[PDB]
Amino acid sequence: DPKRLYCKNGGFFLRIHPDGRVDGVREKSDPHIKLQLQAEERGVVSIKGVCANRYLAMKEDGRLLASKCVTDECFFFERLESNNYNTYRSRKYTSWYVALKRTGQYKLGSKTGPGQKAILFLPMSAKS
Repeated sequence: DPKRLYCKNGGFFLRIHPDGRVDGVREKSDPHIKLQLQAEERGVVSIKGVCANRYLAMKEDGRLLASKCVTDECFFFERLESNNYNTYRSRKYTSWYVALKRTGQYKLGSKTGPGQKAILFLPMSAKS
């Protein structure tokens, strides 16, 4: 059920703090990297931090944060690209993707686009 989102750009797992803060971590042991990907509509998902009990949201300024409740900003188009990596594109801000920098900090949505390694993720099983 619970997955971990491994980013190709540095090998960071997307982390959601109980705080609402979003970042990346390389440690498989981190309790805040276990995510629940729920289908809404065919090919649309919401991303929940199991432990944080919050939903990933993208703001109109490209910020990444985690919300206590589900809003129009918590829906993403989940796509299996040619390379077998998944991309998560904001349903509201249709040009922006969830992305992580090779630093472990998230990348502003407004700076993302196709061809970038930052937007590539590999959903893995949460069995460390």
